[PDB]
Amino acid sequence: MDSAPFELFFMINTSILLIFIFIVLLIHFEGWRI
Amino acid sequence: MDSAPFELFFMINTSILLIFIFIVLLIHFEGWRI
Amino acid sequence: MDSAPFELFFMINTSILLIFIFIVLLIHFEGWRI
Repeated sequence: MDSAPFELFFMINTSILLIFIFIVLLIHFEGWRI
Repeated sequence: MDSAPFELFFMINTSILLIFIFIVLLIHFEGWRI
Repeated sequence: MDSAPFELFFMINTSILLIFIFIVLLIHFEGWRI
């Protein structure tokens, strides 16, 4: 009945996750299908 | 000889992952692959 | 002056991420670059 601490964890994570997830996807399509 | 606690870990993990993996992928293709 | 608990966090996190990131790249090269 409390998502105070869990929120931050999911927040900070989303950053590093989105960064790698997006970064990888970008390159993969930026010309990584040699 | 007990995978009670280990099960949940693998459950919540695969879930959160599959969510972002699919969700992020959907958007990236829905018009976010700039 | 203690990175005991912080280490695991960075470990489990990097792991799950590296897994999805690598896994994707693997397949793409395993025969998904049609």
